[PDB]
Amino acid sequence: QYYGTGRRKSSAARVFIKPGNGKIVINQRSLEQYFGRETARMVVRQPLELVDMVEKLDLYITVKGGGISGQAGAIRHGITRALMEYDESLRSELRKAGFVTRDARQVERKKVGLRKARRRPQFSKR
Amino acid sequence: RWNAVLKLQTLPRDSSPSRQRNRCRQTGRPHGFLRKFGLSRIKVREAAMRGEIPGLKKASW
Amino acid sequence: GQKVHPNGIRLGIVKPWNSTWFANTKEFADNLDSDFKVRQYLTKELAKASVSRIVIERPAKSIRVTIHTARPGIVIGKKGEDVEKLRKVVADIAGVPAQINIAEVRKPELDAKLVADSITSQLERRVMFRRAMKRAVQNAMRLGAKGIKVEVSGRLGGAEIARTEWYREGRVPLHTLRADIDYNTSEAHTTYGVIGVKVWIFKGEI
Amino acid sequence: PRSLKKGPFIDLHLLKKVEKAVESGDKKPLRTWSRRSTIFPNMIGLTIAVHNGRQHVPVFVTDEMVGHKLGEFAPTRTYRGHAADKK
Amino acid sequence: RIRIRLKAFDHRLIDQATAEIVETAKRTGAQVRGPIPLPTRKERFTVLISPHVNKDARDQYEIRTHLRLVDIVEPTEKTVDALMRLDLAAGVDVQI
RNA sequence: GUGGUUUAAUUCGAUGCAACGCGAAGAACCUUACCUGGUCUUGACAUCCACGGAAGUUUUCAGAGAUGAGAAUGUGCCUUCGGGAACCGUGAGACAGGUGCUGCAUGGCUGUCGUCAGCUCGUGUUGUGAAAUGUUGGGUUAAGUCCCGCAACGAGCGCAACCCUUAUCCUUUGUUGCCAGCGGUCCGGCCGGGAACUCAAAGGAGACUGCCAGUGAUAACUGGAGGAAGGUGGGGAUGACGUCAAGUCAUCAUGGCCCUUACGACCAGGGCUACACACGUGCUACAAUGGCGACUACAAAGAGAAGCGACCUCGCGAGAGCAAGCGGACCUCAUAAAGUGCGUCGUAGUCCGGAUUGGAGUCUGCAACUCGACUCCAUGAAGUCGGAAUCGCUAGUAAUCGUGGAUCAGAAU
Repeated sequence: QYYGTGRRKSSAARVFIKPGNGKIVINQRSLEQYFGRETARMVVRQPLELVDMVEKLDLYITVKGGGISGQAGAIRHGITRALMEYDESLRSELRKAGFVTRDARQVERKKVGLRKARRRPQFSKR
Repeated sequence: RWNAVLKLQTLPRDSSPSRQRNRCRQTGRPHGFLRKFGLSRIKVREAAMRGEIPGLKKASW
Repeated sequence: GQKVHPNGIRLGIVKPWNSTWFANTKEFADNLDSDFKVRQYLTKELAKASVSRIVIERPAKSIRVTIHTARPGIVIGKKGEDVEKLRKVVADIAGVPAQINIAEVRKPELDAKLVADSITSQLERRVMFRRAMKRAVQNAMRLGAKGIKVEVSGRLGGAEIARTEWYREGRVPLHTLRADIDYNTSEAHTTYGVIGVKVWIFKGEI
Repeated sequence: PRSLKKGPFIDLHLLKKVEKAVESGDKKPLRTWSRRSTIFPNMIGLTIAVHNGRQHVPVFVTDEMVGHKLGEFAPTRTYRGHAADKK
Repeated sequence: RIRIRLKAFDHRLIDQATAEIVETAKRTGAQVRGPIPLPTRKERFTVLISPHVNKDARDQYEIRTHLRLVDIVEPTEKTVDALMRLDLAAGVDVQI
């Protein structure tokens, strides 16, 4: 068995890799069940595709907080870092994609004097 | 009333000396007073702003 | 157009505060008001002495008050007489038993707060400023330092129209939040009008 | 150009008793001389009698009456209204 | 086995007193589990620097309350005698 | 908010953009500066002198208040040889004050083109000179970006970088976290226990166009690999030589000018919330990712003494009546909203949408008719994406929903 945390926005999804069929359990619920009807649910199992696992590995995820998206990206990183423990050599390839990495873009209150707390109020052509 | 302000009467009625309450000195409000100054909550403020109360100062932040 | 106060922008770095004391929500006011009230007299009664600063520290119910003067001789008075007068008269302001120190300042030329007074003083009288500044800037540069700049707006030379003299030497990076540049500001009363004096003293990078 | 800010004038006498009857509800009609006082909540439901200069008239205080002076509900003069005085 | 938590506002006056309590106990008593920093609860206030205009100012202030552990085990008669007597720190609140 | 109109008068300033919840970051006597009426004084505030009783406290009469009148408890302290410091009151003398005008007299601070961006200097050369050249010409580039030729050669601010928040990782620490791992478990980390993980804090590591292909004199541009992110990865604070003689002398400071029984002071009462019309700026107006009904799972930063207010009871209620606890990283404000699971609906004015209105009623507040919040009870429209026009936005962003805080006794769309 191997463990993989996984961070993103404000969600934490622990990943427990266990050699088996290929089914995963998201909060005592199947993958399709939890992430029911969501084109993004696929990106969650992307890291398992590169190194080609899934059909060889069974996972047990435990996420909490944030939204499905943040969870999807959370489980991802968790699975990626979890694959590292199984075989460090996987890093050389898995890393290439960019799964062994979280992400900022953490929502921030729209700063005043601006609009997106990021974009400043442009000026009408000089 | 000038009658209600019977507190001024040193000698209380049938009740023991404990009958004597307080009564404000400026307005005469028995509701909320301040023993130290003997003035009501509405007088201690008006007297504070005027500065007539020595040593007293408005707390800031 | 202006530039953020140097002393106030580098407070987080190399530039201590004028008063350092623990927190106190309900007493934060009284103390400050007291710290500002004590400066009032320390800014006048201690004029002729080149008052650079007036650090302040407040324990439980006391205060040190360390006034840094160029010539403590006048601050101390004859065989220590003025200091006794101050500590007493100041006590009237706040019943709280206050202390008093007179740490001198080695060569005022390095202290901006003093370089400003030297300029205004000459201006208050009647003398070519370009000379005063050219000299002051030279003094602070002579004694050492790495940079120095002086400025004076108002009606220079009693001219009808207001002007702003410049001149400077060395390096005076105001943008470099680290330079640790000692700033100053000395007013100046005159028959033709008021005039402010600004001098910058850059000493060391760190 | 009315004005009261935060300093309403309520004769300290007609204000202390009106509060005394608050111990347990209200008290029967009372009588006051100084009409300069202003009507307020505590005097709701009670029946204060203002002095018109000759006698005391019962003025049933109401929430809608709050704010106005007792003297406003106590007519000084007396106009018979020489007529069928209807409505 | 006596735990001594030292809390205060000033960071320096703590290191002075804390180190003292240790050194003095390093002789008579054990070597102590060593004085650690521990988490410090902080309170910050964001108020505008300038009084007029400049809403984007608001400098940052903070009143920290540092803590310590020390913890002196295997206490001896003299181990305490070197504590009850010497006590300099004034802004430090001891808790034995 | 303003013009107009009106009124005895409902203060003043601001006014195309750089006026109009703008200064009042909070006007029901105070603040106000307005008005009628009554009334005082060295007096609301500063310094000082002489003087009999003099510090101080508590009451009475009259009154709208103010004010006036009047009555009664009584000194330590610096020294006795004589006195004498202090505060205070009266009489008397010398004197105070002003947001009252002018920021085209000004300092300071700030806004604006601008955070846009270049702006300048030394020397040589050209002109009698004010100045010009230097930054012209050819090819090129996002750019004076860089060469070739070249009266020009170099240099200092601006940009950029330096700081901080949000990510990659690492080191230090952990009563935040978690059977990740084991044990107990009222199975609530709760506990034992341990620091991996999350998180908290500090420091440090990382892109520099270095590598590959194309173009080019070069810079650099374009494509590509590697890479967590790249050509200032995403953002704050910050706004130059100088402009408009920009805003403010009611934040403050300041030159000049202008008032001292009054354009000073106290107090009661009457408002700032007048119209036949005209205008500017805004809010309410009309579902079905939007929302609604139920259920359920996560955050951070702050606040609380008469105040935050658990819980109970009345109300499809606000909030009451009652009332525990904390004084607060141990009680409360709190429910985080959304999400997650389920259901309703698909354009029919149909419990969809909730305006408007009637009745009842609690409360904050000395008051809430004009100015309230909320909601019990009933009514329940405009709509099925709405005339001429017009505004914000590009990835977790738009639109949309809810919460906290600064100002603050208290009305914060």
